[PDB]
Amino acid sequence: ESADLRALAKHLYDSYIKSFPLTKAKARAILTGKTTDKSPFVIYDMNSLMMGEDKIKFSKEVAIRIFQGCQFRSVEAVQEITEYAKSIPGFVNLDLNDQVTLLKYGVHEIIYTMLASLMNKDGVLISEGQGFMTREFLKSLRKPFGDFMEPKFEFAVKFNALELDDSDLAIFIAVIILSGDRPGLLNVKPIEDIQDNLLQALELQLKLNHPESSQLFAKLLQKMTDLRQIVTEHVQLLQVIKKTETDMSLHPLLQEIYKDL
Ligand SMILES: CC1(COc2ccc(CC3=[SH]C(=O)NC3=O)cc2)CCCCC1
Repeated sequence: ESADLRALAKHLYDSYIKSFPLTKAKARAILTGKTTDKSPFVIYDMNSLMMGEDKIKFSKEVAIRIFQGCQFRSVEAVQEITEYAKSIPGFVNLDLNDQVTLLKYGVHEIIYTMLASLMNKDGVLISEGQGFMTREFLKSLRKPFGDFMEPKFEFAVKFNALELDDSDLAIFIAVIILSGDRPGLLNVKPIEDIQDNLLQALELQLKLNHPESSQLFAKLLQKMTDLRQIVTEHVQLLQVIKKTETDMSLHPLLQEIYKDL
């Protein structure tokens, strides 16, 4: 019955809002500076970056500070995602070692999915939207850290072209966690039973919310290829900073879900 799917769709969107402080709705409202009830401070070089603290709650180089921000932002999102994931029906019932494995492997694909909500083609919101750092300022950093964000902007523009809203994303990111082809899953079939369910919810949720978009379902499922390549590119980048920056700490949670290859 499609009516139970809808009850599932509503439950997830509700836990989504409850787990993530900055929705896509709030982000698009900040970004279209026609809604100027709260406008972002814009960082665009190092001058802007320095004044961004006379204004915003924010000798140790800048590209690394930039990056250990992106680091501890990633910690932030992982804890919001694991909280969101507990709320997915059946997920907390699963073998504990497999809870950990869906999370290990689904979380980064989910940071970059949601990173798109914060993104347009010129930059990305910062500190839960108070600030907005340009895409070029990012591109300009010290020669290694000078391109880590660049494949996110690449995916985000093409992903944001589908124009999903949060009530669509909440079901999509659930599908991502509940994959079943993650490495090392002891019992995968109950995982596939839940995802069959999430897929059905997602399919009819897109069908009802975007009824002029033939096969948005097929086209949204394809973008899962782009997340996998973002994650690999990122882990490769990550290793170069390790060696060419032996003074560069990394958070052990991030360090923990990063078991490479
Ligand atoms: C991480 C962003 C936005 O979110 C940020 C928040 C804060 C800082 C700066 C910080 S956070 C800290 O603990 N110390 C700092 O110097 C940087 C970024 C999203 C991903 C793309 C790059 C930017």
